[PDB]
Amino acid sequence: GEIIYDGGLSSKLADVVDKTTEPHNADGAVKDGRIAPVKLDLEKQKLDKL
Amino acid sequence: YRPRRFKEIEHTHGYVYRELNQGSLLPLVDANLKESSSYYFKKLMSSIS
Amino acid sequence: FALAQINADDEFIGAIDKESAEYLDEYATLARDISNSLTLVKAAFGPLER
Repeated sequence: GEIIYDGGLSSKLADVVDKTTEPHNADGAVKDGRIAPVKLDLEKQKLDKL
Repeated sequence: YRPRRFKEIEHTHGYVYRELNQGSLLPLVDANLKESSSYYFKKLMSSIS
Repeated sequence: FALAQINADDEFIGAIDKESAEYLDEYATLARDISNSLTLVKAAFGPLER
């Protein structure tokens, strides 16, 4: 017989990144107008620039 | 604030070596600083252009 | 009479001064070295005579 329903394109609720991500603000449907998080070089084991 | 998660293996079988001694700056600070203050002030000004 | 204009707009990211914050954090490293060096010398040499 004629095929009425044979699978199809399936929507996914969420995607999951398999790579480690740097901290970030929202850049999707919600866009954050504030400055991106500031990355500071702290907790240095050996002395430098002092 | 919270820390980011490591790999799953590191959370199950992971061990780290850490030292808990913060120390103090008092031994270097506790002195007569009259003579060395001028030399310190010169370095302090050069830190910021 | 000739008072130079000092501008530090590029130094500040919002309200955070990255250079000053990183410079101050190095004193914590120096504190650890001072205490560890003093203890190590005390145990190795003990009381001193002249």
